[PDB]
Amino acid sequence: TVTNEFASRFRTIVATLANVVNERAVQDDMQKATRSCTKQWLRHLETQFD
Amino acid sequence: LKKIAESFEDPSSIVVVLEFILFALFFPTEFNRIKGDIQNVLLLFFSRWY
Repeated sequence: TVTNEFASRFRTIVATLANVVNERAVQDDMQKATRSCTKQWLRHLETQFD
Repeated sequence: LKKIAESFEDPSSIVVVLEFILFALFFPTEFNRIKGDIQNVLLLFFSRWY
C-alpha cells in the first residue's frame, strides 16, 4: 500500500476524538487559540503514528 | 523529482502543492516528465486533507 491502514485507522480515531474535544470546547466557550492548539497536537499525533 | 518530505499537518503545507502547480505552469513539459513522482506527494496531501 501507498498508505498504512493501521495509521489510517489512527487518523479516523483521531478525527473522532477531535470532533469530540471540539464539541466540548464549544460547550465550555473555550478560547479559539487553545482549541487550535489541541488540534495541532492531534494532527501531530497523526503524523507521528504515520 | 527531487524528494519532498512533507507530512501535511498544518494548512501552510499547501505551499508544496502550490509549488507543483507553478511548476505545472512554468514548465508543463518537465512536469509531465515527473508527474507520477509528484502524484506520490499529492496522494499524501489528499489522504490527509480529503
